[PDB]
Amino acid sequence: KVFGRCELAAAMKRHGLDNYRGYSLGNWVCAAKFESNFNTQATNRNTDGSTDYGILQINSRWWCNDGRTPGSRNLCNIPCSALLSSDITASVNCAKKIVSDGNGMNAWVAWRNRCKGTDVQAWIRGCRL
Repeated sequence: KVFGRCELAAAMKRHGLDNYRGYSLGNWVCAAKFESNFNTQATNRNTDGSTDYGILQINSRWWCNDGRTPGSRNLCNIPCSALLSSDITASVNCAKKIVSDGNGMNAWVAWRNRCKGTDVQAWIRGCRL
């Protein structure tokens, strides 16, 4: 499924992600924007032998598992495919759990430099809610 700026802002609010542990929607949208562009289908691949599924992209080796990743640990205790549900609730639930290890979002390549050091308004400007 796909999530628009205000749709995602409303969903992120219903989930309690805005300012969650300080992570404002600007961080979430900026990250999701270049990562999957607010999409519950955009998947990515890693050479180590893993794959990432979920709107915010979640690797099936350290964050989740899909049952096909050639050797995966799974720290979210959740099935990767579920991160592609029509509701961000799946990924937000695992994200709200993963963002509590110690590294938080200091891993996602997009947020790491495109957001963790840029701006957090261009991803919310407009959805003033």
